[PDB]
Amino acid sequence: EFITVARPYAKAAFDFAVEHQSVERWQDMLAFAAEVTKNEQMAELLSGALAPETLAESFIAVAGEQLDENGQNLIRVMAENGRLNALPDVLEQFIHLRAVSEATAEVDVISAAALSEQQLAKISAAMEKRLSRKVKLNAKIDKSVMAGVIIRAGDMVIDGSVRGRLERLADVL
Amino acid sequence: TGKIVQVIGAVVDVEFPQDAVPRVYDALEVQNGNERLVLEVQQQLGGGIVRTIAMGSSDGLRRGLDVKDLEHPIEVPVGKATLGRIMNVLGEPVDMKGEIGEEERWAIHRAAPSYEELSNSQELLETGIKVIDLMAPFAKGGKVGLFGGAGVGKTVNMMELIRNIAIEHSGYSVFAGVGERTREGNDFYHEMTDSNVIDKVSLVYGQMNEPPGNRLRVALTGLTMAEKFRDEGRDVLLFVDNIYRYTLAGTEVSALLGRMPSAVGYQPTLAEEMGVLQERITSTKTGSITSVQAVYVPADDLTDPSPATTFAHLDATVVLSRQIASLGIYPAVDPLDSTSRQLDPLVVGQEHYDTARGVQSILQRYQELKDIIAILGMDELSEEDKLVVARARKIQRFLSQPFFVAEVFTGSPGKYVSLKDTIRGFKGIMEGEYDHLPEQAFYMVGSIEEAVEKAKKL
Amino acid sequence: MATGKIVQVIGAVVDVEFPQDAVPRVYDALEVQNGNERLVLEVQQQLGGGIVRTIAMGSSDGLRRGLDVKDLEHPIEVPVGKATLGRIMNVLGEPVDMKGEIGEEERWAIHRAAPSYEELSNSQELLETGIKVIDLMAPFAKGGKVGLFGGAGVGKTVNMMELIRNIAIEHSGYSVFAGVGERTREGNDFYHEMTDSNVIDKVSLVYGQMNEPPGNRLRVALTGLTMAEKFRDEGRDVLLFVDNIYRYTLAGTEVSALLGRMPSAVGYQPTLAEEMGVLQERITSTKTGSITSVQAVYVPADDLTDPSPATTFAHLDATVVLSRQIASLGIYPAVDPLDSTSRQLDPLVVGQEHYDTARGVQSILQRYQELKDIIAILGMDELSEEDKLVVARARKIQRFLSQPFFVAEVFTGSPGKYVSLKDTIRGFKGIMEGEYDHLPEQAFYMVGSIEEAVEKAKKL
Amino acid sequence: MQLNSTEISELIKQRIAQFNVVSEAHNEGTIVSVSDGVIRIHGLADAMQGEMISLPGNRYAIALNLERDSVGAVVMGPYADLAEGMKVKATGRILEVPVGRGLLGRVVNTLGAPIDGKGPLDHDGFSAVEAIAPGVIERQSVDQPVQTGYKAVDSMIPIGRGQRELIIGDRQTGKTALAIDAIINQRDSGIKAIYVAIGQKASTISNVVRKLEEHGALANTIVVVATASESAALQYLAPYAGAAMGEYFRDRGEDALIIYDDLSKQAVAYRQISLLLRRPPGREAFPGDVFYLHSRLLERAARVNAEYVEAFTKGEVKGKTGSLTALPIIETQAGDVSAFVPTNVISITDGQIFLETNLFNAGIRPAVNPGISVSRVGGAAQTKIMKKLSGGIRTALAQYRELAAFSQFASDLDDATRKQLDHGQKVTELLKQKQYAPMSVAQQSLVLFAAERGYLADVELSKIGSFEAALLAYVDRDHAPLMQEINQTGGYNDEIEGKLKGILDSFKATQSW
Amino acid sequence: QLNSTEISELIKQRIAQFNVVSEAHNEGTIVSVSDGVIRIHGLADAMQGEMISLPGNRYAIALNLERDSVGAVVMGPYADLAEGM
Amino acid sequence: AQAEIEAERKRAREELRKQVAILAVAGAEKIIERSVDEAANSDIVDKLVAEL
Amino acid sequence: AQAEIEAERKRAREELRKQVAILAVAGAEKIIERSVDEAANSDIVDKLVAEL
Ligand SMILES: Nc1ncnc2c1ncn2[C@@H]1O[C@H](COP(=O)(O)OP(=O)(O)OP(=O)(O)O)[C@@H](O)[C@H]1O
Ligand SMILES: Nc1ncnc2c1ncn2[C@@H]1O[C@H](COP(=O)(O)OP(=O)(O)OP(=O)(O)O)[C@@H](O)[C@H]1O
Ligand SMILES: Nc1ncnc2c1ncn2[C@@H]1O[C@H](COP(=O)(O)OP(=O)(O)O)[C@@H](O)[C@H]1O
Ligand SMILES: [Mg+2]
Ligand SMILES: [Mg+2]
Ligand SMILES: [Mg+2]
Repeated sequence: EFITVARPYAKAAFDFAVEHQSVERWQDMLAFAAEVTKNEQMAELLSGALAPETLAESFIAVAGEQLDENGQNLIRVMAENGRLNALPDVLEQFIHLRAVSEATAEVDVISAAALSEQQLAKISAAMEKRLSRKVKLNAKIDKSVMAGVIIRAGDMVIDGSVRGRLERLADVL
Repeated sequence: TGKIVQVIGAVVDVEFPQDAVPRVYDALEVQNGNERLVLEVQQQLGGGIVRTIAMGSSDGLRRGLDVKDLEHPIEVPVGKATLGRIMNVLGEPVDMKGEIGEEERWAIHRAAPSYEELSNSQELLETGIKVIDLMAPFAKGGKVGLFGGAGVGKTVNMMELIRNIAIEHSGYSVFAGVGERTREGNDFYHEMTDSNVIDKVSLVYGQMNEPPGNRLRVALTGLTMAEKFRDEGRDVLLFVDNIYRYTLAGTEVSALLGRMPSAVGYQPTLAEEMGVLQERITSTKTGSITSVQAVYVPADDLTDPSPATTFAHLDATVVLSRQIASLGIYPAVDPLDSTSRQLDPLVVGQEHYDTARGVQSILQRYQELKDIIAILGMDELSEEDKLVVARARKIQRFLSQPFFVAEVFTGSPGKYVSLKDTIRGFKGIMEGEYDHLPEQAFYMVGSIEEAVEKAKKL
Repeated sequence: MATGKIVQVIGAVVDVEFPQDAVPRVYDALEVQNGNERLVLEVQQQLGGGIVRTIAMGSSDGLRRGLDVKDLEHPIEVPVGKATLGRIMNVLGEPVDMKGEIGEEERWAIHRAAPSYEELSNSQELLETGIKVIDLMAPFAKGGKVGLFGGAGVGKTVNMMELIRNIAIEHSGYSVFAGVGERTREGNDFYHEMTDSNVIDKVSLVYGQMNEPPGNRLRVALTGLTMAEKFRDEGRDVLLFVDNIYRYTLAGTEVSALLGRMPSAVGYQPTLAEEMGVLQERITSTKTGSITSVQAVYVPADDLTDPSPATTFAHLDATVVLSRQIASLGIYPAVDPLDSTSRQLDPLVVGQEHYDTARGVQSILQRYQELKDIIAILGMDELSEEDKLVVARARKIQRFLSQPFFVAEVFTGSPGKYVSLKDTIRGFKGIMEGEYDHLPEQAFYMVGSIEEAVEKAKKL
Repeated sequence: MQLNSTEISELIKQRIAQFNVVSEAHNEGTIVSVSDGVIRIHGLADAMQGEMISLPGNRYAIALNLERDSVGAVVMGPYADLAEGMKVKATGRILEVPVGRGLLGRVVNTLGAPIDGKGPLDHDGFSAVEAIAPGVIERQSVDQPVQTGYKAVDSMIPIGRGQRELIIGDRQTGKTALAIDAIINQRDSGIKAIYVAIGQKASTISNVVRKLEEHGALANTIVVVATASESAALQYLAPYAGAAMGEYFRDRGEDALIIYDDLSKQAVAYRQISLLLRRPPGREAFPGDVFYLHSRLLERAARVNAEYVEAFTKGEVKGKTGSLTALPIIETQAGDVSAFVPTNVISITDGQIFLETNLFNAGIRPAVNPGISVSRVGGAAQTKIMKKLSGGIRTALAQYRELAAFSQFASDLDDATRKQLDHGQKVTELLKQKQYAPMSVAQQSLVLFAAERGYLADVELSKIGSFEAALLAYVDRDHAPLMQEINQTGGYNDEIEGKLKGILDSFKATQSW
Repeated sequence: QLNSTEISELIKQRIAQFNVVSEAHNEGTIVSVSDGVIRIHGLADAMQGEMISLPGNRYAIALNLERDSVGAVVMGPYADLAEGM
Repeated sequence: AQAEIEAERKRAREELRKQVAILAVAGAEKIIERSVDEAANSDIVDKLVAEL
Repeated sequence: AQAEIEAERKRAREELRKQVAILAVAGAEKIIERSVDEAANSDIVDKLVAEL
């Protein structure tokens, strides 16, 4: 998958967007550059053997919204190295960099029920204490949770569920 | 549900929705023109791509064909319903008779029996062949391997073993043809039907014409049938036509599976792929499998990784030599390389053990003298060295024997020799009881009485 | 502050990303906490932007992606000088003898350039070893380099122990012992041997054992060279003993594949000659001081064709080749006279007496090596009587080159012998002429002087 | 019997009482591919190299490649049930095995789960599978014997307690027989035994365990198994589990003998793992660090001084030196020692025993080649009687073989050469010995005294074997107090030589072969 | 899929002004140092066998002219060279 | 001995049918952390006898 | 033979432990899911957010 080759471009784009105070515009621009990449006919063209600059100018032709001489030049750079299919992964790493820079974390909470919303106030305060970031909750109700709740933040998980506790005790053979 | 996305030789990549990706060794199915093709899943790549091997000809496959996900591995009929019938790798009937009256189907991928279940046995099993049960005797429920290059008599020796054992033995038998000549399968089928012994034998044939996936999986099909008969509590005979073709079919696909080459270009998984197959051929406290396997030796190189790996898995090993075969001594067994777990004074008893080690010592000394003889000639030897040579040559001739399946080749009637006659004869030769007979008296005679009768007419 | 982060761990090789304006220099040391234990990394390569590829001076186990790495702006520096005497140190110059802190006054980088062309010296003063075959066939000189070549189990270690016993005790000066890739048991036994004989006060020991990761073995030899160079630059005369030069090259081979280099020859790294030369060109005697060095060289499967021994042959001055063909007969020291040689063996040093004796012995053994093939098939009765006499006297000379050694007392159950150069020359002259035509072959085997071979003959 | 099952039912009830309800926190990833026992995992930012990674079920993987954006790991068990998108939790744990005295007489797998079916283990806790060996200052010189019971090995190639001795040769030359006889002979020496089986077929293991059970050896032995069916990650780790079990005894003042069977198959499994992880191949397609693998395995076998034992035991055991002795086995293809794995293992060990096919076919069994076989530790490993007698044997025999080659067409044989050749043939005949028939110190010493004082010299060659048998029987019935003296002391003096001389004179006069 | 001199600050430079050809062809910067070989970004007018001058009055020989960089071999001690020179 | 232990085996199964209910309730109460006087013991006994 | 029977004894015991434990937790899953209560669920949350 494109993650490893997408990282350098994501960093460069975020750094440039920080200098010119345009991060939000850059995000909305990369969204469009990634979305044109997903189109059928454009995807067939990307898999073809066009010389870099001809492909770059056709892509820039479709990507009209892009800020000329900044985003369109980013397309030219990626077209020199044929990374245009990595654009969905050049995006979302830009979003990751933004969330890190803005010291903000999406954190997820899965339970057997819709949580009491007072519970969510306590959970959000607790997460803003566990991690020194503002925490956006987007909790979920899940049938698999017999009872209790799972808290997931980044790649750390704190299992408070009855299902997990059962399959943790059932392990004690 | 699935879509074909690549076709490279025998390997087909299929994409599935990420919530539905098939398990490893699941069977998939795709319509190829006017026929149905099964694919077996080998690897899960990322993003719902899955990499599979075609159980059939992959020519004519397009990209973008819709693929059906069968929820189970390859499963084959087992039990008495298979007896007397010829079946394919997929467990399909290949003889022109009707459908197989199966009652049960077993997945061909299985685990070996646990260490607790294994059973020991020391019951010596007799054969009609002098050299085999003299030099490398083997027991009921053990494994025998015939090692040899191209055209040195692996199949003929295995057919003699079939004739003798699998007809004095009373239980069921399974014959697995793996990547060998179709002509030989048809010949075997008929001479089984003419003898009316076919109704005791299940035959699975994966011969060389088949594309690589069939040759890869057919051995597991045969083992699955043999395991059904073993777990029923019977005593079973399993014959494998050439085990080497299984490893070779692994080699052919390994590069297309994206695995770095090893050693002499073999797949890196060679030892594991051979071991998981071989460990399932085992006698158990519930029932016993006796196994005879042919093992082709590429370029006669016994140090090649495939024969070298095979050697550790067998109880008795008989090594056939092209250099002996070109003398016309048949069976072309090398007694200085053939060996058995059963050549042990406790099981065989002292007379047999002493006779075998005496023969081995004399033949080794003859090897030591041949380099002197090549340059100087024999006249320079000492008078005891000349006696060593004179006896070693007679021993080499007396290991020859006419076979019934070799009646068509030689034109002379086949011979069956009891073990006692072998021990008595070789002990007499080494003691010099027959120092007055010519060498020709010993060539292709069944027993020592026949050597003296041949000597009277030279 | 720590300014870099681990981004890969594959085997012994760790990649670290620094800010693009503070990238560590090549061969700089780096520091990281591997849990409780502090770990050092040595920078091999600068690649991409800000990323550096490094070798771990310790086990990679327990390292994580993300750990903070401190940048130490110097290469690995080791204690040097008199403080090192009587101490055992690891590759990093840390005490491993439990005796406490080294208490140094100075520390030197292990990476340094060789002496310049103007600084070299040619003072080939002859040095006596007390060993027949070495003193005759391959005479040493002070300040030269000596290599003991051989495959496994041929006598390199006990030969080096005999040389240590003879010269190193008599040297009256400091000595450095570099246990490159050595068996731990043998390092322990050597340490107690030096302690019980009470000479440990004049020797400093640097040990990188077999069990240690490739970086430790790769750099322990340079640590030993740095200590020897400190004593040389003071103006002292020092002895440097290297347990096995081959294992340095082998550690290089281990890391080379992971450092992304394509392979060459028989699996060896492409840089083999460069690495060998860069190590070997520092072991030289300058106008200020002399380093005398004895190096053991492993020869894989006794194949002297193999690139590592074939390459090291060019750097030495005396080369002693130990052969398993001789060792199979049990006739130790097992030195092959037809393969061993020295720069010092010419009349302008050795004198005509010694030169003529050595060339005579070589010619006799060569002729006998030809006659032996005839004998093996046609029989000795088929030879000329002159050739029969040559075969006899050569087969005697072959056994007279054997000598019981002090250090091998346990193996031979017999006392070891020392011989002077003058007596050695006289003995080989005596066999080349008729004086001992009448003694059997076994009367020479592991005897000592010619003056006691007659005694063994009387006993035989 | 089963009323005690009600009692252990109460034990199950009390599991609930002991259990802990606290919610832990852990780091998480997802499997992104599965192939041939290797898995790639996305995530696991806090995974460490060599860490145990826990999978669905009760299955584990070892993290080996910590690349950017992915972890590569090998599954320690049947992998085929794993699937893409399965969640996976990183523990904090390194791999550990059960260890202790209770293991003796048990057959366990490389994870230490018993497979003999004799119920659960009894053990003294757990020890790390990967561990560093004692340093230079912590060792003691090897100066005690471990008796093989074979005339050839114990005379020519002595093994000391703490030595690493390579057994090397081609297939079907007696490599395993020597090692299991070495185990069998320890039944009463006080040395614990460990047999590690890498890549063997399970019925062969069952047969070897059966032979250990027919003799008295099984009660003193741990059997560690990784059969040819088991994964290449369960292989390649088995030697280290066996080494941990040996180290438990080594670090408490006890002696252990560990037999790694087919170190070469460990190398082959490691090559499989390395190639499936796409690591660059080196010479002969092995990875470069295979030497580091075997060297760090074999440098654990050591003799440690009493101070290290006291520090480890915290003063519970004082004044006792512990030792671990390793006997690795290597298979050569055609006597070719130049292969990569044999060259590495020959570099590492303290010696080797060469077994070869020509001697074995000639009937010289055990087929020990006296010339290319060596023991670096030397007579320091022997008892004084064996040291004194055996010193001459091996070098005399090697020069005998050279002399025979040179003699093969000489007709006139000088008396010195005739003496050497006759003596060499009789010594070559003397060292042959039957399987599972180990000889005590006194028996070997007596037979060597018969050889080195020329009592054999007149005896005709085929009768030498019956001579040896009759001499042992005679001495066992008539002179047993001296046998006890020699076996207990191992001493040697002028009165010992005189008593042996009297015994040889008396036997050779009075008795018949 | 792998990187070929795709490093963050060079990419940012091109994003700001793609036509970096405006800078002189005569000069470049080291971007890698290993085993006596250096990779140089720039030197659009480099030619096969040309001498490239390094700091310290040292030289390297341009041996690989690649589509994005020059591979050159250092004619002397190299261990002190650093990327960005 | 095999016949002997088989007889004791069926006896022990009869005994353990009761004890396994104590496992059910103790495990439920420990897992649910607090205690709970649940009513529908029909489910308890249904499992209790049915699978045993 | 006698030591063999005393090994077989332990082999018999362990299997019964395994059976009873697995089937008991199988019953406990039914019992606990049927005995879920909203106050107890809230108390699980109130426990874990108090220690988190
Ligand atoms: N016992 C025998 N007596 C006479 N001829 C024999 C005997 N065994 C083999 N041969 C000869 O060798 C030929 C080849 O035999 P066979 O087919 O058994 O060889 P194979 O080693 O199994 O060969 P392949 O590898 O090609 O399958 C026979 O057709 C026959 O000519
Ligand atoms: N001292 C001995 N005397 C006689 N026979 C022996 C002796 N030692 C071993 N053998 C026999 O040699 C054969 C091979 O022995 P063993 O299994 O020990 O060999 P190996 O080299 O370990 O074999 P493999 O490569 O199959 O593992 C067996 O039949 C065994 O009985
Ligand atoms: N001069 C000697 N006297 C007696 N034995 C020797 C002599 N030289 C070598 N040996 C024998 O060779 C063995 C190994 O030699 P060593 O030098 O330790 O091997 P390596 O060269 O591999 O380091 C010794 O243990 C001893 O048995
Ligand atoms: Mg055939
Ligand atoms: Mg040495
Ligand atoms: Mg074996």
